[PDB]
Amino acid sequence: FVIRGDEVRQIAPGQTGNIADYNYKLPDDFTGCVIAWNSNKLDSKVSGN
Amino acid sequence: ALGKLQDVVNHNAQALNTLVKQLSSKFGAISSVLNDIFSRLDPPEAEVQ
Repeated sequence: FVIRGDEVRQIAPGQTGNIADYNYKLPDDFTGCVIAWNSNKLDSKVSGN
Repeated sequence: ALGKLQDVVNHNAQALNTLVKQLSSKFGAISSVLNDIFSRLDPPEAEVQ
């Protein structure tokens, strides 16, 4: 998926906030990896996406 | 005269009191209340506590 830069820290077990609570929740005993990289060159519109 | 019989009761009562008193110790943690630890902190280090 695609999220904002400030909210990337909400993608972690036990976290709380707008994204973690209402959009995407991770289990407490989660195992795996999360990869996030900036994509300002592909998902940005001057008019606005 | 009856110190021999009194000592058993005193020893047992004091040992039980010590066991009860041991319950209210932080024991190296931030707080000695389990549910306070749960409510005040995220699961990651709440598990350590």
